[PDB]
Amino acid sequence: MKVEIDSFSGAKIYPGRGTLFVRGDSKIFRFQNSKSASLFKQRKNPRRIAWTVLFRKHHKKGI
Amino acid sequence: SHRKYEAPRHGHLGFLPRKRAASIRARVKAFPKDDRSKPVALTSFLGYKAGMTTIVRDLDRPGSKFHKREVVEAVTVVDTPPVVVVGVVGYVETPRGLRSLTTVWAEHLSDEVKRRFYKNWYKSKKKAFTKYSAKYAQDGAGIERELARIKKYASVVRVLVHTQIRKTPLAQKKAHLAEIQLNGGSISEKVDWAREHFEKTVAVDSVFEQNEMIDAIAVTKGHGFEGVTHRWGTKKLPRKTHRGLRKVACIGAWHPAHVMWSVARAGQRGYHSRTSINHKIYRVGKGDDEANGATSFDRTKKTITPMGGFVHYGEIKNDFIMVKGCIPGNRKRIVTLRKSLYTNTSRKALEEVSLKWIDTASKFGKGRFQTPAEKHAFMGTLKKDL
Amino acid sequence: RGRGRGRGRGRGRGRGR
Amino acid sequence: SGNGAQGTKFRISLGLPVGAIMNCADNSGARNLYIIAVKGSGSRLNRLPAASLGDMVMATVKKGKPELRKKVMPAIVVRQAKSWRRRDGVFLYFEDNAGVIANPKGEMKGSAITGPVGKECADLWPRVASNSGVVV
RNA sequence: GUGAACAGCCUCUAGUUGAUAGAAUAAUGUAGAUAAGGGAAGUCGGCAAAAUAGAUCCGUAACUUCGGGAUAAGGAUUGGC
RNA sequence: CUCUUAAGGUAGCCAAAUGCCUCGUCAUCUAAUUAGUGACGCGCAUGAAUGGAUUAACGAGAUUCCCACUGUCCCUAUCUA
RNA sequence: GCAGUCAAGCGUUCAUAGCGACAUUGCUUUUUGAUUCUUCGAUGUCGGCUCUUCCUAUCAUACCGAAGCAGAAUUCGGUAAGCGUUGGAUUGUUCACCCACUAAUAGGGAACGUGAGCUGGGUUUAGACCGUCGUGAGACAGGUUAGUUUUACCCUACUGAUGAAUGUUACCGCAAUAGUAAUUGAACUUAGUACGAGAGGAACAGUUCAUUCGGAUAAUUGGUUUUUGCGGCUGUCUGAUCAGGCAUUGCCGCGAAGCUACCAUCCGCUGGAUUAUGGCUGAACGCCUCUAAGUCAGAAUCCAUGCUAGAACGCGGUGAUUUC
Repeated sequence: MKVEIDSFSGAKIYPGRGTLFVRGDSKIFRFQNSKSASLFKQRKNPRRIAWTVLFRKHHKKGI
Repeated sequence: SHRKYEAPRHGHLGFLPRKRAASIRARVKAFPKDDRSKPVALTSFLGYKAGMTTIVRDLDRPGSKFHKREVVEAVTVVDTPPVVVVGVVGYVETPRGLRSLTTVWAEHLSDEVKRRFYKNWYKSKKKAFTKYSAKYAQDGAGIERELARIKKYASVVRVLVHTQIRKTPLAQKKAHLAEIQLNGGSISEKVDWAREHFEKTVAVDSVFEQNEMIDAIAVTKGHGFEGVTHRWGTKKLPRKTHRGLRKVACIGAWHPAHVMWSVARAGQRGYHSRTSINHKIYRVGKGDDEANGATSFDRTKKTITPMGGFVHYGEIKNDFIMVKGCIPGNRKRIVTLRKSLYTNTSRKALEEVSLKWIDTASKFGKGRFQTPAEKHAFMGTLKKDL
Repeated sequence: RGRGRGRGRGRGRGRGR
Repeated sequence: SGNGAQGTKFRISLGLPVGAIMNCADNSGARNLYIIAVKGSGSRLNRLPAASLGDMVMATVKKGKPELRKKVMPAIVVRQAKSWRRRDGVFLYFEDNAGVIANPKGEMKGSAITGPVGKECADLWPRVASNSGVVV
């Protein structure tokens, strides 16, 4: 198998889980569940959603 | 006159009547035909349906597009603790059918078996099989005279087994008694095999093995009274229909002046006895071995139970059988796994299935982690633990 | 009498021709 | 499919019944295709014939050059908005429904394909994969 | 009080708490709803339902009894501090 | 030319709510239309205050098409009282 | 409407490969008439929708027999109702005509199946208009538009569900009988091979999928939200913060569990006996002949294997059977 990463949140995507979205030009997105896909569809920015991995990197969380 | 156009029949007429089953344990109507050359072995087994998970494996099917490629398949997990032989039964051949002749029980019976024979066990004196135990107090001639009658007559021999309910997370506390036919040769050896196995336990790997096509016999999940729209799948009436639209418009013609048995009518849905066949075994697990969920390609130390345990069932701590596909009946239901009645060589069988990964994420939601150590590594540290 | 028990006038019901 | 298909197709979830309007993915001059029939479809009462990715359909042109209109011509669906499950296990779906104009044999009317092309459609029609730049 | 408003909604004064109840949540109903992909292929018939909706700014055709058509059609903006 | 007769359908209009034949013929609209619209007129049986023709605006009137919208439908599912 | 008999002739020659005149014998009650037997102190009427079953005069699928059948394609005939026979534009339509898919888009019956099942578009009350006819009131199997579709709680039938009595009670079984189910196509290979001058061009076995149908299932995907679970927003109210009430579930976003979807996944058995027919041996009829005696192979056929129910008046095995 191969473990993919979520485009919106950043969590691990095991085989069978989640969905896959292809934008019109050439881009392929991967989502772990319907929560990440619905937030992406609403044009929400992942750097403003507090539980995403991209949020923690910018706001110096974790470390 | 003709209908207006020809349409297929709604439902199957062979599954009638669709009534509630007479018992929660489905009967085994047929057994594999005996072969005298084969050794004495069981034909079926009893287990409890835990739940379902996901497996990733390589597909070995020449002429197909996914050949040497990975696929995901849904599998069922059935908890199968070892059963205990408590007696044997012989059946003689009669022109009216098969007739039971002599039933010989074991000397000592556990309280799980005695729980079956009582409806008010907390109020009873537990006197079951007390005077029968006096037959073993003598030299043994009382049991041997009843056992030698099964060697001469009773061309069909069946064994009595019961499940160990106390080894499962269920709070039902009562064993399930059933008859399993012995398939071997030399009818005298069948009762010698059963005599030695009194108060003894047989495991699940002695009956089934890897890549074996078996049949599942269980009771369908019940749904109570159901309308004709979901019980038979008939077409819904238009929105303009007065007096309801989830019905059947024409239930019959003028002549004959009776409602036929072949029309769709509302009634009980579910809780029927079903027999699904051609199910391949993917794993024969052990209850005394750790890392049941581990694979030679995954190597991570984890057992088959999901995060937080199986939903509405608990955790697997005994031997289990992993079956590809779906199994009739819901969780916590007694099921009867039976070997195939014919040799299948359609190349869907005869293939050796080697897994690559077993899904063990939580089935209580959209799980993101397989092991508890994986959750701590991804999330780092929290306020509660540190 | 009332709005029910309709038998007489009709668009396509009984008492036609 | 029918004639000209190089192999079989695994079942893809149907998303385009009769009457659906999908975009035109090639440079034949048509703007959209109006699906009127599906080749190789079944026969059930009241059930509409539906199309999927890689299926060959008969479609008309509603918007485009006047010489491509008012006539029925074969078409091949290359994109699907309805999510379908691959045997690998991923649930994928495109942003819109697109098709290309082809002859009964399988050769395309145009020469280039805009946007991505599904992997199942490229394997079934060799000439579609030759004119497709990016696949999934 | 909100708002253009005697609209809808909430509250004060004042007045009621009166319509046989209890226990469960099958089918079929009545009333209210939501649905992936397609978008009238349903049907005698877009029946029913959905969509549109206030204000401000921009823009507005054929035709005409020159008064209209016109809120034509079609777009943008709207909080808090 | 001429029969009969008080005089023989003028201006307009039409398979129109008026055309039996008829699903009239041609064009247009659709992948496909006994529908719709525009034309053709020896019109069974159109026609001038029995008012003819044309008309902006208006209509809980009768129809066709298009855009948008939608469980009408493909194909049903679930929830509340 | 359908099927025979005869065979003048057509078919390049050749009546019956296939058609077949002039005649003549029947069948059918899915057409329309004829009749007026039942019903006018009422049997609710056309079409469509919906649903079941039956008929064969067989459209497709199965197996065969013939051709003026090389292959391919097709036509005709036999056994056969097991299993299928569609999506749309127009019309109230039945009927019909086109578009398209498909292995195929066969014909019919069940009070011209089916209104206390639906719909009310047609016809067939009362309103109103037009044309023709009539002095007029009015007429028209002419056109046009609008017009209340009532009741089951009874009996039976059907779908499910209890249940007295067989000493009591409990467990494990047997199977009399009834029902039964799967279906069709494509691709690869066979093979550009057999066949054919060429052009063209198969089939058996094997493999992979798909069409329609059925039985289950919820790991995943999608749907559903009164978990009123969490968060957000508007108006108003509790002095404010906090925390909440109300707006007939206030609205919005996410949302487990449960339910559910060819909108998700899994699965759907193999033996015997036969029809048509092709044979073997072999008479009648010294010869000849699949038939007369006997016997072999043989269809989506039938019966079993398997699957569902378990006679509540069918049965078996086994455990325990009370002292105030």
